[PDB]
Amino acid sequence: LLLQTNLINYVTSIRPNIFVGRAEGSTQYGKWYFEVMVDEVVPFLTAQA
Amino acid sequence: GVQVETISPGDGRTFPKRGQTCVVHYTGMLEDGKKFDSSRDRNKPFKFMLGKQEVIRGWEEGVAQMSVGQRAKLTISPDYAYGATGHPGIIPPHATLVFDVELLKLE
Amino acid sequence: RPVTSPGQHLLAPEDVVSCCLDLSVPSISFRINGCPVQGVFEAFNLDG
Repeated sequence: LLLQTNLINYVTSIRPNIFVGRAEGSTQYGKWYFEVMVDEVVPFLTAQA
Repeated sequence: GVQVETISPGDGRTFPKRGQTCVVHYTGMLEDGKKFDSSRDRNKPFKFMLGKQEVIRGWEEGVAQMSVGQRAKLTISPDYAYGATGHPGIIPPHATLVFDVELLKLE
Repeated sequence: RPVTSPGQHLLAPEDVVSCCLDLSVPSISFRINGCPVQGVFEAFNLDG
């Protein structure tokens, strides 16, 4: 019933300008692959993971 | 009634023993996902000694299976927890508790 | 939804995650440090 409050971390997304898709008669290839390597992660910079 | 899932592996050798203080950081949630406790919002690690039954059973059995530096998720059955009574105003009766525990150090 | 991989752990430094997209099925699959992630997304929308 009562409204709930908590402190949360801001989250942001980053993408390459790589856009792929499927359509009937489209000129795009159907299978794609990429990798992401993690260099540094602080498990708890704040009270939230 | 304790189920331990690893999140980040520990050293894998050192384990808590009876009569040894465990310094942990935890975040308690009810199984539906509502947070009810966390020692990180207080910026103070939680200390307790194994064997003295100062905490619920699930913590005593659950942390004993953990290693130093390990981050693990504990799913505590209500009967291994506050059970039918339940912490009034905090934890409802017959509630399964989910914890995100990290064994910082043994002292 | 928890998924099973050899040596399960939250993403940590020096980890390499490989994401595969196959629009034919369609399906999305992952590999962590070369080991397959035993779980795939499939049969999702393709309107974009």
